[PDB]
Amino acid sequence: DFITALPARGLDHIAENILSYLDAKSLCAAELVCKEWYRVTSDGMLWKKLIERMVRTDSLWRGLAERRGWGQYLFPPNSFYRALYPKIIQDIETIESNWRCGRHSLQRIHCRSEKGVYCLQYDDQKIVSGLRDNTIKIWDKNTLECKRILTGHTGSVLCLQYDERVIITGSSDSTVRVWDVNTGEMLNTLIHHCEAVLHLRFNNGMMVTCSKDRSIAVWDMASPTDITLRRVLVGHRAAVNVVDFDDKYIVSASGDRTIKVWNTSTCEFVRTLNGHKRGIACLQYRDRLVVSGSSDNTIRLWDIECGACLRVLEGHEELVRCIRFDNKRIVSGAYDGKIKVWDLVAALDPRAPAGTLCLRTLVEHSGRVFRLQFDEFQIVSSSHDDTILIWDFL
Amino acid sequence: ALKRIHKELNDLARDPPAQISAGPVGDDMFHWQATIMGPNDSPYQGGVFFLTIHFPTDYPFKPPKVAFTTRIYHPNINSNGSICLDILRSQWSPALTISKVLLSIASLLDDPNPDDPLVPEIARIYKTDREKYNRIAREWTQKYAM
Amino acid sequence: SMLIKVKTLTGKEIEIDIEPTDKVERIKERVEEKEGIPPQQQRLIYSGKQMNDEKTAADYKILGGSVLHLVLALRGG
Amino acid sequence: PSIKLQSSDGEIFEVDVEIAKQSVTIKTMLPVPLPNVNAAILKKVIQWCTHHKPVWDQEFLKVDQGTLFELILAANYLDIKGLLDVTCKTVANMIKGKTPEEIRKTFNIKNDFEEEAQVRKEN
Amino acid sequence: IGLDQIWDDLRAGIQQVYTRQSMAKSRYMELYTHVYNYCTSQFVGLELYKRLKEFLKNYLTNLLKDGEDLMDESVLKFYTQQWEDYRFSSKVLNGICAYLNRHWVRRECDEKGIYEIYSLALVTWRDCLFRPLNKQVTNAVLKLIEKERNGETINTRLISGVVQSYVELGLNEDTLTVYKESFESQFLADTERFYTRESTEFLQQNPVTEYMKKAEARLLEEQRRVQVYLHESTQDELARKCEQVLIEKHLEIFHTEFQNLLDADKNEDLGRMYNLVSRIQDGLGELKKLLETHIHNQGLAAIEKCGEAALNDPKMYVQTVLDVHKKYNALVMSAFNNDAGFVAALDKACGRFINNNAVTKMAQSSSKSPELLARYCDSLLKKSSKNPEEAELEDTLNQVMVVFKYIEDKDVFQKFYAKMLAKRLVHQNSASDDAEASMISKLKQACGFEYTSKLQRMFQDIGVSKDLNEQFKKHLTNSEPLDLDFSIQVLSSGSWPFQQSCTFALPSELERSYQRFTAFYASRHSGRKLTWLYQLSKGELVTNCFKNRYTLQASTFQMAILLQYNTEDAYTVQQLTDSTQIKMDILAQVLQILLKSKLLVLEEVELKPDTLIKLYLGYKNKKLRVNINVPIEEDRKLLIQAAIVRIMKMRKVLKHQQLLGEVLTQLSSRFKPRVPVIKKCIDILIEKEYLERVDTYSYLA
Amino acid sequence: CKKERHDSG
Amino acid sequence: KKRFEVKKWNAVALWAWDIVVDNCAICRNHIMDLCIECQANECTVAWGVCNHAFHFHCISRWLKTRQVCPLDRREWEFQ
Amino acid sequence: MQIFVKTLTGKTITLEVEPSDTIENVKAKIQDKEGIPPDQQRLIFAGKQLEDGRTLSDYNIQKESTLHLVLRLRG
Ligand SMILES: [Zn+2]
Ligand SMILES: [Zn+2]
Ligand SMILES: [Zn+2]
Repeated sequence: DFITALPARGLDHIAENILSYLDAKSLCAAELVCKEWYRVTSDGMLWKKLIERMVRTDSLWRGLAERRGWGQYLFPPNSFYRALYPKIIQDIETIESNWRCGRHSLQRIHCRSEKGVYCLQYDDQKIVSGLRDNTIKIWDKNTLECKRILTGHTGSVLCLQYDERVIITGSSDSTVRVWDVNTGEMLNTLIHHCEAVLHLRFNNGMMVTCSKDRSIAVWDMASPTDITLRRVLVGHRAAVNVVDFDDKYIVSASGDRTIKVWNTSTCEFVRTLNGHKRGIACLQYRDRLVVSGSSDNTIRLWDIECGACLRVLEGHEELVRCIRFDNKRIVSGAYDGKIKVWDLVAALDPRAPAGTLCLRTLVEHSGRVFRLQFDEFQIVSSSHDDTILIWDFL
Repeated sequence: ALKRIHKELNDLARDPPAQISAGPVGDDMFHWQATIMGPNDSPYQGGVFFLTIHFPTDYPFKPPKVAFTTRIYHPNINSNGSICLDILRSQWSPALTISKVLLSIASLLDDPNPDDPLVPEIARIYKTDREKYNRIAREWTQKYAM
Repeated sequence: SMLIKVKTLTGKEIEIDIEPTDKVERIKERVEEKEGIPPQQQRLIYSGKQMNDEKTAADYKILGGSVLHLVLALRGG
Repeated sequence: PSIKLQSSDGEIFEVDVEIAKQSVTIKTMLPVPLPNVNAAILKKVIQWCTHHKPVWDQEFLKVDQGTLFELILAANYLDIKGLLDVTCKTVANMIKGKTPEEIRKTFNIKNDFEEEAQVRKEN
Repeated sequence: IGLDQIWDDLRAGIQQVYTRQSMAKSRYMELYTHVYNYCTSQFVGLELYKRLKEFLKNYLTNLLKDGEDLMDESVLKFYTQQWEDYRFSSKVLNGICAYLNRHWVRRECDEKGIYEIYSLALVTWRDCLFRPLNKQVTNAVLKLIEKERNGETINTRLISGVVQSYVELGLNEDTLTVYKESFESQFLADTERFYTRESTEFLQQNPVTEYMKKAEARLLEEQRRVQVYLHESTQDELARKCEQVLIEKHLEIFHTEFQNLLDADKNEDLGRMYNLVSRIQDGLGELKKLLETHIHNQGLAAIEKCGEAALNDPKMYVQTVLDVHKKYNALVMSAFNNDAGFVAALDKACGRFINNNAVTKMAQSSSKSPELLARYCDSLLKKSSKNPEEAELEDTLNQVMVVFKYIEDKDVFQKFYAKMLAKRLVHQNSASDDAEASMISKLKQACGFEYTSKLQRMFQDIGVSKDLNEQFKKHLTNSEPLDLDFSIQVLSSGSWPFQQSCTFALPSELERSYQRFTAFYASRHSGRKLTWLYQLSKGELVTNCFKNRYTLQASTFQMAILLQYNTEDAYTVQQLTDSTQIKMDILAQVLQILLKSKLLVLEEVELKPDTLIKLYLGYKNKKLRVNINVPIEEDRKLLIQAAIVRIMKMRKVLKHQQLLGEVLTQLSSRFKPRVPVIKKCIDILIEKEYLERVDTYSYLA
Repeated sequence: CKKERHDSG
Repeated sequence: KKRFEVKKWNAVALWAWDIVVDNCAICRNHIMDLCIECQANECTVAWGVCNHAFHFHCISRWLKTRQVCPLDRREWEFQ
Repeated sequence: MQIFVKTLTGKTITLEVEPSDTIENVKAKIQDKEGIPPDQQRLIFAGKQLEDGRTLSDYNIQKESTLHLVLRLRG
């Protein structure tokens, strides 16, 4: 009898270490073994440590702890945790169930209640959106009040991306502007493209931009005011609509019905994914997986290594404008107001049937959803009308 | 039409005007970026307005597209930074060169043409309150040009 | 090695001598040692590009006689 | 270099420095007397340390619970993290996935639990 | 179980370890087993930690009592030895209680009242320093540091020990907090006072030159000391305080001695003065000012020694200016470390000197300096009797480039150099085309290509002229004979600075010559307009009227008169004018230049408009081919406005007079402004809403 | 001078 | 006897055009110089009532686009 | 005094005028010296239009200065 001999000789920490390697069910089973085992689990805050470990290794649990509020007590009679764990599991189950059932709140925007957002990005504090009136609006994530307005772009602000220090936007006036996310003073202006900039991405000090001029430009960002063009990628015969990248490859989707994969190392043409009947409007590349939404009303999933069409998704009655995905689902938005939520785990499996992939079709609005970003708890979208829609699932 | 453009650049690099400066962006000799310094004794005092010039294939016989890059307050310039010089739309002449078009725009910066304007919401205030306009344009200049 | 001219708004052509591999910061400083404007209220413009305080004077393709324009930025911090 | 470890009984063992320094206790100590670790467990830990200078660890631990417990004590007294971590993970594996009664039958534990009903209703 | 026996045994073992006894390791392992079993019964083992702390406290109290109230010198060695032994004992003790240590540190959830074993020993020792020996040891080490006044050889280790102790004794929380404050403050104040006294005394019976060396040596010594036995953190602070208090108070004396040092050629002293003032922050102002003023004075004085024969000799002028600049440049480069600020002072000095030279006053025009420079460059490039070497020519050309870089009105120099180059090319006086090309390229790389544009055009044009002359001479093989050797340098009227001011008569012979040239020229250009220039044409003549067949090189004028004498030589000035059509202001000069020899005489001389000029036969010259061809109101306001806004944004709160004084001190270095100008500028800035009038001028956002 | 799907991207 | 004859004579002369450079307002080149589109390989000069002249290949294209003088808005006609 | 004016043909010329002549006279001189009617003329100096009904002194134009000649424009 280890659990009883170990603490008998003063090795309580060893016994607790032994019990810490158990899961939820095994832990309750051990708690129901004997009085001494129960005393060890109680005295050692075994349940609390279990919840802490879960929060440390799972995003869903983390998000729930920060949104629901019970995370405040993490990192207290030791009974609150043992009784809280079942409630947390219950909440997670309710979350996934309503995700597959279609429940929401649809919190509207609280400002003058007046439109035309082309790109949107949010966090837990603000919502940055690139309007069509040549301005950038920053809203509050909690009160939804229009916090600030950044002006200075000559044309319409098409795309944008920000981090904890700057806000890089690409407008229709063929210019890229670097703003200060804290204060809002225009820190830099890049004049290198001959036509409207359609998309841009940046991370780890490097950036990539694609404009209607059928060209791609990579930039080395040494500071918000020190950006230098490194190379000019050519090869596309049409307007490059979307461009994404990582440390391995850079994917470019243009209106020429093809996908191009170049090597980030020295901009080397690696592969070319073909199969789309029309131009590609949106795409996301991550974890060596590419998901593209084109004009053929279908969503194509591919493996960056082989470039094989793992699966084509049908059902969209219009052009798939934007699409996003995570480790669990794939949320897509086409012209007709129809937010289609698909399962990713079931899609990556070649044995699943096509009919069992489309989870739900949320239809509450009708305008062309231009942008939509989601996480494990909500979906923020923007279309022609209906300035901003928040799809909360809790 | 590359020889003419090269000669124009040579002239700009030899006899530069008072408040005009235009140079190529990168390797594309057909895409230049110019600058216009706000003329003195005007609401645009001490301001630098960036432009963007794009030369067509038959530039010597076709006006080049010129567009403002920094927002401004003027009855002949909308928010999109589009300019309405009749010498740029139909009355273009092969004699006019970049150093001339930029100077013409600079002159237009001071003397606006309220008659047949591009932004009525501004031309109205100009023809009615020539005082408030002097303050609004100044504020915008301090917000973008400066 | 070469000689440039920093034309101000009035017209006074401040002749300055620089090195083909100098830094715009040095060019901005030489002006005060000849005109009096600190390097915090200077915006050197050449060929339509606001000269950056880091790129070397060669990155702008500057040669002798190249006239730079100087516009004072009263605020300038 | 070789360090001389004198077990509790009196047996001596020669172990290389590169491996003997793995245990912080011996490292801080520098024959080396181990009044709480005998030659048997000493030979076992020496073999484990040399092999660790898993499947092998499982076979090395495919021993009764008595020797396992003694190994636990020796690892603690010698303060050898690696050995302690692997042995603890093994006991954990030996606990998980069974009903309470099955647990008692696994470690030959007698249920000492109203009390049983109280803990059953509360869990 | 029982603890009394095992605990007392462990205590006895520990007591034996505190003293370097070096007992059998078996006892060490036994003690480890004792502490291991003791932490077996958060409450387990607390008694052990408490006993350890109590024993440590008792031992330290006894030790301090043994070594309490000792002399200010033995206390140092005492504390050093005790600290060393205590550190060793605590280290081994931590190694013994390692088990208990690890347990506690990983159980109590740090963030109760326990820290660690080694840390506990240190914190406990921080009760034998604070109250019992904090002052004593510090004052002792300070007394030794000061004892270094005579260079005595201290232990050099008795101090390092105390320093390492103070450092390790740092806040044992979760670090030089307790060390820096105490040791630093004391050391800093003491060394500061010591240096003040030493400097004040040394300056009473010694010169500044020697004090500079003593100061430098002191700085190096203090920098090395704090780097050997003191901590490395106090290296920056101490050095700053020392260099500040040792130079600040004597900065004025440094200023005063700088002038006298500049007078003589004392480079070493200048270099050391710079190294010492450069170490301080913003102290080079007056130094740069003095250097500039002295260079200017030296320049003017050096040029005064040659102003009597300077306006007539360029060589000496350029050489003098070159020598002054070369010497000061070498000085600023070697002694002043080629500082980026001093070179500017030398620049302003050389500029003002070359533009306000005393020689300029003798000409009443500030354009005499570029003129002399051009004349010198021409003399260097001219084809003299001898030809200088290549390397020497290139070097002198570079020097000329330097003096040129310092000119103010480069346009006047361009015009002068252009005229000289033209006169050289036409008269075929160029020394070597390579030299001219190198000079042109140098001017190009110096002041761009626009300046050199005209010069290069002139060069290419002379070449084209030579080619055209060859073509015309080649077409002459046909039926078109010429009774004279003809040639011509057709230049392009677009670059040459030549103009037409003659309107000659074109004699009968030159009539046929010119007609034939035009006839041939009607084959390359249509809008051709040969604006003939006769005040440049050369001329060679032969005469048989004299005793021999003399030869004489002349111009078109002399040739005109000589050929006009082919009839009745009893001709007057009016008769000659009847066929020459030359302006008075130039005709009179022509007749004079002609008679400025024995070829044409009268029947200091005073020519008359009616005097006759008959043929002169009694002309007996001792030579042949005798050459008779004898030749900011707005800038002020702008700077004021910029300075005003700068000061305003700097303080944000001031008054009118205060603002005036501030702008006056920030602008004085440039020039002297006026108060009404400052007031008007303030109003101007008010028009742009840059500042306001508080309901007194305050900064505006 | 006088005058002379909204998805630009 | 009276032999006053010149043997060698060297003079200088500045050549110029008829009135002005008449710089072609199209290619900024010289009228006598070869046309610009003519250089990258018959290029005569054409005039207007305004006394304005350009190359034939230049004014021809400008006319093809608009029958108006480039230096002034009046009509165009040759000589 | 004298002023400098740059014509549309790239070439540069100078005019001998005093600070008393009117702008209309200046344009007339530019026309006779170049050959462009005044209706299609626009004088710019320091980035400012030169009104016809005025005189050089009204704009503070010193000697040796430069004037740019451009075509006519409107809204
Ligand atoms: Zn032409
Ligand atoms: Zn041609
Ligand atoms: Zn015409």
